[PDB]
Amino acid sequence: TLLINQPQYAWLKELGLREENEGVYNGSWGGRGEVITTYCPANNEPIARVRQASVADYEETVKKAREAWKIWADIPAPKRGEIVRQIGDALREKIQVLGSLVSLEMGKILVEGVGEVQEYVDICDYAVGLSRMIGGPILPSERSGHALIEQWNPVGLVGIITAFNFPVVVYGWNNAIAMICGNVCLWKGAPTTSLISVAVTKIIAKVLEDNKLPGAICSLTCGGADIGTAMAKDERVNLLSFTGSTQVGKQVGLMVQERFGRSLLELGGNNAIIAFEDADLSLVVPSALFAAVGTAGQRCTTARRLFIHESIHDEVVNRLKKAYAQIRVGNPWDPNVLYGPLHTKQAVSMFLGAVEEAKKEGGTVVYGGKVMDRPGNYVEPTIVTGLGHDASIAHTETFAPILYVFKFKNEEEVFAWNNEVKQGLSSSIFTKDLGRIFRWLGPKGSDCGIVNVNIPTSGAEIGGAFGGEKHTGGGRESGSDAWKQYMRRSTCTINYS
Amino acid sequence: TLLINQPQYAWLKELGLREENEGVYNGSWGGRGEVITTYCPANNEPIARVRQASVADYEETVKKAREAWKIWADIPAPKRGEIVRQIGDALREKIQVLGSLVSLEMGKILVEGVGEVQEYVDICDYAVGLSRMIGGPILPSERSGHALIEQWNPVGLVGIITAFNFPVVVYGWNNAIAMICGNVCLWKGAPTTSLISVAVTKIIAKVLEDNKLPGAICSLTCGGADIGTAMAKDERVNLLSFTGSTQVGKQVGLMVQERFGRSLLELGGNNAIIAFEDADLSLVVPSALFAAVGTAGQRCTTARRLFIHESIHDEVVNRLKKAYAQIRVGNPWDPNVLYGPLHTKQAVSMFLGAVEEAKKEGGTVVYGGKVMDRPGNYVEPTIVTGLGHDASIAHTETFAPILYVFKFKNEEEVFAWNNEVKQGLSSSIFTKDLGRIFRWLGPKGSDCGIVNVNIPTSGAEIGGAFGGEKHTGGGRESGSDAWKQYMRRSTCTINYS
Amino acid sequence: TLLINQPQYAWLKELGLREENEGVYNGSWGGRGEVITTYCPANNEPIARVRQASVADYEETVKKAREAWKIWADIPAPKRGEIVRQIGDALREKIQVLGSLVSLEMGKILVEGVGEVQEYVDICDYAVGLSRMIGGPILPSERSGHALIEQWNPVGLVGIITAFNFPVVVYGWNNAIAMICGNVCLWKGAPTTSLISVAVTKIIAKVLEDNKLPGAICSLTCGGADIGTAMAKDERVNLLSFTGSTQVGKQVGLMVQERFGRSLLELGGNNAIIAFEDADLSLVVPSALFAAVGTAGQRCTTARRLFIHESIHDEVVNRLKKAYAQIRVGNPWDPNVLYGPLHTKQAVSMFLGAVEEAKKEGGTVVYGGKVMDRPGNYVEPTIVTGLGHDASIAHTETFAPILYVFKFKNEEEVFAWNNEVKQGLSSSIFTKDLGRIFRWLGPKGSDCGIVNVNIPTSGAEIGGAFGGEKHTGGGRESGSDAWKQYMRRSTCTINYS
Amino acid sequence: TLLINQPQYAWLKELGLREENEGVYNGSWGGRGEVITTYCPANNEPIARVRQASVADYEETVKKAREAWKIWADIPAPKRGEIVRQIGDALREKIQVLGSLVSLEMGKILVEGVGEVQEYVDICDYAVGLSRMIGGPILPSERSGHALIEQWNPVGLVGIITAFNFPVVVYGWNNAIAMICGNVCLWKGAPTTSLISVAVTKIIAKVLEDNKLPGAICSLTCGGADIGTAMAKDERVNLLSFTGSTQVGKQVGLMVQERFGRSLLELGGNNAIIAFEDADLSLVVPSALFAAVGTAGQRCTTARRLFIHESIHDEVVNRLKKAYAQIRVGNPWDPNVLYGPLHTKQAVSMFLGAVEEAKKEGGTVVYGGKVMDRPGNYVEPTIVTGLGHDASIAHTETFAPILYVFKFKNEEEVFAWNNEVKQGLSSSIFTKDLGRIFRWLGPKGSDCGIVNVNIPTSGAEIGGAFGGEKHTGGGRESGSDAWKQYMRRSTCTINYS
Ligand SMILES: NC(=O)c1ccc[n+]([C@@H]2O[C@H](COP(=O)([O-])OP(=O)(O)OC[C@H]3O[C@@H](n4cnc5c(N)ncnc54)[C@H](O)[C@@H]3O)[C@@H](O)[C@H]2O)c1
Repeated sequence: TLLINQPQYAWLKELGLREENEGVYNGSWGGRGEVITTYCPANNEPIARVRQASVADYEETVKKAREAWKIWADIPAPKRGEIVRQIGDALREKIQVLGSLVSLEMGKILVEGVGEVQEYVDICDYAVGLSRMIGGPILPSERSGHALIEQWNPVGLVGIITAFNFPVVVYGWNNAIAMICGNVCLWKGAPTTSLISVAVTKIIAKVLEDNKLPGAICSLTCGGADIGTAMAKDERVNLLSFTGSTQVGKQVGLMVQERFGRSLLELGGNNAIIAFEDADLSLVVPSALFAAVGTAGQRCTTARRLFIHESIHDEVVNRLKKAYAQIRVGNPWDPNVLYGPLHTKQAVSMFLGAVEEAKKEGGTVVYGGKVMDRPGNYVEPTIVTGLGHDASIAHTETFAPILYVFKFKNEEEVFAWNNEVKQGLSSSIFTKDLGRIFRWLGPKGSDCGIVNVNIPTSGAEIGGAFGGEKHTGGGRESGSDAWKQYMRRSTCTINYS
Repeated sequence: TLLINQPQYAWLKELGLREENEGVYNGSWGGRGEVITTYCPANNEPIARVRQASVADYEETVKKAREAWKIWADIPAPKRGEIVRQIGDALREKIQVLGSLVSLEMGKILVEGVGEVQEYVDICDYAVGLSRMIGGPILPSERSGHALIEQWNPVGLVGIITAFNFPVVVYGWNNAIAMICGNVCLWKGAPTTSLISVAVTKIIAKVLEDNKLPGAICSLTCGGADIGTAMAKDERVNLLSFTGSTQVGKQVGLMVQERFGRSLLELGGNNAIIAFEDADLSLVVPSALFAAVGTAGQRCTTARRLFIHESIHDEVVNRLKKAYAQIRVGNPWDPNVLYGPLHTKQAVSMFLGAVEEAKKEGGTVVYGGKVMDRPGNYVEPTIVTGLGHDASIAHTETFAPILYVFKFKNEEEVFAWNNEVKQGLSSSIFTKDLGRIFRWLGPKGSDCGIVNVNIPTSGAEIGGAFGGEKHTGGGRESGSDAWKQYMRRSTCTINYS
Repeated sequence: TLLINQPQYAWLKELGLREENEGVYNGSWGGRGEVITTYCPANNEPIARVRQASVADYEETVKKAREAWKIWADIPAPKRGEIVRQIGDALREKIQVLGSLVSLEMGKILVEGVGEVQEYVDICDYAVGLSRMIGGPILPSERSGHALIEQWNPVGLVGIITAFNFPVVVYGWNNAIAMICGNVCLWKGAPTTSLISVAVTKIIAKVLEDNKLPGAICSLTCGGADIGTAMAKDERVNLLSFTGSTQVGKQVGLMVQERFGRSLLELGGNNAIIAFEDADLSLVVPSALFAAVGTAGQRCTTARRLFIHESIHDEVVNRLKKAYAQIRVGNPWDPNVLYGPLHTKQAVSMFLGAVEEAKKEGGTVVYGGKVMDRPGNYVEPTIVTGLGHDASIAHTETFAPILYVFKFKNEEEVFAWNNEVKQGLSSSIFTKDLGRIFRWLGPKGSDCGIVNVNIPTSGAEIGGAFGGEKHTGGGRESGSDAWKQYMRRSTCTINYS
Repeated sequence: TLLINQPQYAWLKELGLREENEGVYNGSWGGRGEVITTYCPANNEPIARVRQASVADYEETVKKAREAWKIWADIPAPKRGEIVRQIGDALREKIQVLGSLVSLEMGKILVEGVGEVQEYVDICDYAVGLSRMIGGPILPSERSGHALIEQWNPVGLVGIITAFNFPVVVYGWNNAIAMICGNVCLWKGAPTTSLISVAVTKIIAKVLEDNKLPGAICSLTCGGADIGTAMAKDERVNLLSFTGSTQVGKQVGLMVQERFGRSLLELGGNNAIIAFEDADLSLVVPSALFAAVGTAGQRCTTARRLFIHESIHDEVVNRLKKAYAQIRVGNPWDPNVLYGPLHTKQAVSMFLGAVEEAKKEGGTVVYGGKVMDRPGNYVEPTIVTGLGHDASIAHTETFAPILYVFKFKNEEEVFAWNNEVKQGLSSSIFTKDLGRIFRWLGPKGSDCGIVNVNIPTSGAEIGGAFGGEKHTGGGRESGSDAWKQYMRRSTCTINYS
């Protein structure tokens, strides 16, 4: 009854997956911890099994990663970029089947599963050039006969903990950047996307082995909170990149700070869209729909609060309701499907509780609010009106497709309301007003790390640094000078007189 | 009795100091907390009194600073730079008497007291140009009809906690950079340099008020651990820059992380000089003497470990012994005095404690080791041979002029020994070997934030970022792109189609 | 009968000016060339005399500057910045009399003459910080054991030729940046502003002399076409910064290219303002007025073409005609005066010639067009309608207050009409359309070096690079990385293995 | 009789070459000009024929490229990078045969022909990442309610004239960077490498066609000085990149300056290696041989002057003699060979004449100096000792493998001797002395664009900017911010208040 044993799913074997797969890689494949089965969220069928990491697997892997660092750190950065280039090519050759696996194990629709692999490919190609660019300025010393140089060196071992909802590209951003910066990596992915983690690691392992490099440069220890906690407490993990819930990330941040390590935290969001009276409503409505219900509301940048000018509130809500009723629901790998299941049954339960709480706090469900009666974890995408902007349920991140809608009148109050929550990830305003747009970007505007105009809260590109502020944790991934978080700066003065 | 009442110290009134001074400034001067008297370490006599902040003083000050931020953040950065330029000129007009105060209340010699004020003046003049430069790239979006912009905005209120040993310039680095970046500032200095804090704040307050700006832009709340703990726990303090001991800084870092705030930590040092067999000994001997005995060994960057190759160990120790005997001792504020008192009677006792522990662990005092028979807190600068490099007292940071001396044979082991301590602030090698120098600067070299060649561990310049790694806390101040720590990055996409 | 011998002009002596002045400075003062008298354009009265450079004067000065370079280039950049900071302060002390001199000898109103000196002060204060910043990256080499470093060094002697209309700040921009970059300078100002050149040089020489530096670091050789032609052919002049007409600038550019020198060319402008139908007309009209009529239309950035959407063409022209009639005319130094004289008698003849050609080519003069019947070189600011956008006089840069007004219908045509002239200095559109503004900034938009929105074609700030494209010459001054034009880049690889 | 018609050279057909080839590409292939036959310099046998561009072909092509630009400049830069990425891949697929063609038609050995194609592949992969990074800063305005933005836009059409000795990578450098910067390209290669130019253009044309882009984005017009002069005078060519002789480059620069165009000049070199008394001779000897004899002494960066300290002069010369003797001669496309022919018969006359002038000048041929007695253009690599550094034949660039050896004693004189020639391309010292190295990199050191330490004058990597000073022309290609030469800067002020 395992999906991998059905001919309909024989393509899983093109990723080198079988019934039971080793979930530890450090040059060798292993796994002496508990064997986990992962399940397809569209039908609750089991796919295949992964042998997770014991404590002894973890300990051996960290040691092998740190020995491998001695070799890797001596490789010139541009030659490390060539390795990353070859990783991108190897992902390229498996983009369709790996994208299908993302749809199957995680449950986002196919164009997004494939899109996620493509973005990993693209960050690899970007990192190739960046590997010839990382560094600091040589500055003029104020003293005769002295040179003044800013040097950047790898931090060493970069632990990477990733979440279920982007099970390929978050790791990929961290991996590609950490690698060209001279670090080795230890990945612990979400347990419910273990096959995805294993499949990606197989692809990278083959590149490293073909180049006669130690496999531990990109190590894998599949596991749950125990492995993640060990990494947070582990002084040999020089940088811990964590993507997950604010609640867990706060504890990881504390554990890393207690040992004077470095952390990079990419936590929850409670992202607002604001539609002013002059907004192009044929941009607002489809943008709100996609930002709120894309990936069944399970992006960290998912729109969860919609503020509408009172003059257009009713019209936007009515047009949003009609658009919701037209959303094509089905298996995430099927053509024309735009909306798949929630990732787990626990997520369905949390969705139901939020909807209940929203009614108890005085909200009105104007669309959805129910669990769909069908196989898998499907819930109706939901719209709630009538709550105050400071309703407790609206200040909570519920990782489900629920959109809280609010009226406003003036710019100043609704900029404050965007900013009042604890999260600080993404934000967008819809307006044509030149002044309002620059005030939004300015010091009295949005306090988030992603600040958008006439486009949804999701959809960032790799060219810029990605991450948020306040309880979103402050880390940055991908573009701009985000690479500096993966290295250590030294200020070096050479007296040559 | 109080030195400020004696005729020979009448120059203190040029700084606006009186017998009892208000230690809270927020646009108004006050202080309803505990009155503290600061003492002169050269003669153990009381100088004058400061009324410190009560809890209600702190609360009112924070609220006034955040109201002032609404005005200050709307001033264009180049116009903020103009205020910082005038702060620089106002320090210029007081440099001699302010430096004399640093020498009097803190105990460092006059050229370093004046030097501290000069460096605050220089960072102000630097910040003026920087104020027309801070910002991020406009990047090419992958999507037509979209702009992609990296914006930087002030974080808000920047709390600044400083230490006794650099009572002017540390605050000055943080103040000048935070100011041009659009932040307001709240200062809590060391209680034993309270007069210095008040005198500096008097100079800044006049500039602000003369420019019709609210004085809370640069607030002062003199106090000890309780005010410092309130700042680290206060959600209204968006960035806390802390300079101090590792033990206190670790608790400050954890408190700030608990609330998802930002911290900038500049902690202790255990700085090493390494002298290879090919070193120029006429550079080594004076550099080691200045780095070890300067400020009576009370710099963060003070050299406390001296590694000498076997072949030259005895000669260097002998030349250092002869050099130590030549130091001219006296009152620190007198020109041409080169060695002053330790900061407190406690520090004298801890000097004796460390010397005793060094002898217990097998070391030999080859010079000094005793208190000097004179008024004040004067001790002999001390040299200790024969310890093992991992001797417990050597891995400790003792804020005293004690130089632990070790032998070595090969490069690889002595690089490791540099790196084996918990601190990671400054480091220097003395060598002519081209390959050895770049290896020292490389991924297998010094793990410190300051990596120097043929000059001492101390005396860095503002053009570079100043700070350390590991238990030194990771923060950076002053130069390079250190301004980015005082601001929040946003990645901004404008769909204009 | 010279103004400098009249009591009401005794303030000229505060600049060190006498009845006859030396116009060569190379550490010593002199001048054996022809004596020139400069005249106040407000009354055609002679001010005072300046002895210009002979050929021997030029030869001696170039040789002393190149000797001074050997000292100057050895001075660390931040120390060079400290000199420039002192130049800034010395200008501050003389801002009122120096600005009055700009008004007296050149003819612009007092607020702009003072404002020109303030801008030189500001670029000095900017340069101070820049002097701790110039340099290039240290890059990761692809080869193990290699360092790859981009170095920047001074070019040597920077010759600076400047125009009459900005007789202070153009020199100041070049001087402050060239100086911090380790170059020595040689200035040949416009002959009709010789007294301004002497007075600026007196202020700088006293600073150099007070710092015990060779005065030839900032040398002066007053003269006309012969000295400037000599600098353009002089292989000893490593970079020639030329600010002036396109016709002369083209011959300078060729002479420099002939000898494989470097040139920085800041040439003519034919700047357009475009006002779209949705523009705030309460911004358009006063912006158009100040852009076309400011400095009697003698700025390189003066608006000489005004494109107005046909829907609003009549109303905008009517309001502009009414605003031109409310302009206060008088002596440039007198209060509330906004419009002064043209610079020379020839410029008045140029103005009348251009008006007749405009009417010959089918234009209608709807305001002004005549000389003013009063002493000095006063002409009426002039508005001409009815020319086709491609009239020859409309593509010519007449340095007089003439505004050619055109209608338009669509964005693509008017953008083309902006770009169709041979100049490419400044441009401005007035609109609220978010898409239009960013198309105006993009690859199908303005082709000029200064591309403005909702402010006139003038008023640039020092933080950006200032220059033009096409026949404007391509040079850049002041901000961004313009300093690179004053230095030479080297790509340096150190094999340390 | 044509090599392409002999079955042994059938592999030429894998590049799409035939007996007679079209030398014009603009989306279609043609050529109405004179038909040239190119010859293999290893045997002087004809390879194949190319129909060059008539004047009318040139006009048609320019008009098509400028129409293609309106499409290309609208494509977002990252998507332009994706095209360049695919160009790199398509070159990858043909690296062996294309490298073999470079050996056959130009005459360098196989590893360098392959390596030249590999370098083009590498610059493409670099440009992919760069295409997401180009741009300028958003700066803080001094005026409230204003944004200040630096914009970069393509210049339009980039004309590229290249030389025979690097017939692939020089074009590649200019093409990859011009393309991501939004320009279209028109290429005129050296007549004697017409087949290489056609073969490269076939590879790129396929990629443009497969992506449904106009092929005129990468236009080709094969021709001689007539076509090159037309490009130099054509106002439709916004940037002319010229690599070639100093004599021709000087005329090109003047023609472009005449029309206020942009030029990027990469001209001749007279590169020196300086070996100091402390140098590692195990490094000096093979580095001198490689730098002097690589590509038969036909690189712009070829070492042509070798200064040796008196102490080690004879030993280094004697060691070079033995090294030169191990140099293996043969057909350069055979993987055995280390030394191929000169490019032309005229080149051999140059070799002979120079060897004769050197002998008449008082130098001794201690090795080589004669024509090899075999088919092709083979000359013995040559070492000349005894001349004085200012001898006329040593200051002229002869494009043949002649190495002039000179003695010296002091650092100051020999730095001067390095800088005394007209060319300013590459330079190298061999030494272990720390101060001498940084002095060499400083304002009193080497005046060249490339300044190397303990490596040859040749073999730069793509990470840095490539180019020289003085009569080398001042252009820069490939790395750092050289991309700015392919774009136009605008400083943009937006008043949104
Ligand atoms: N890295 C640097 O830039 C730098 C510079 C100077 C000094 N230092 C280090 O500073 C130390 C100087 O000794 P010190 O006694 O002044 O340090 P300290 O930790 O005792 O006190 C420094 C500051 O922290 C305050 N403070 C004390 N307890 C606090 C608490 N619980 N919560 C918040 N604030 C508290 C103090 O009142 C004081 O202002 C040395 O260890 C030195 O190496 C580092």
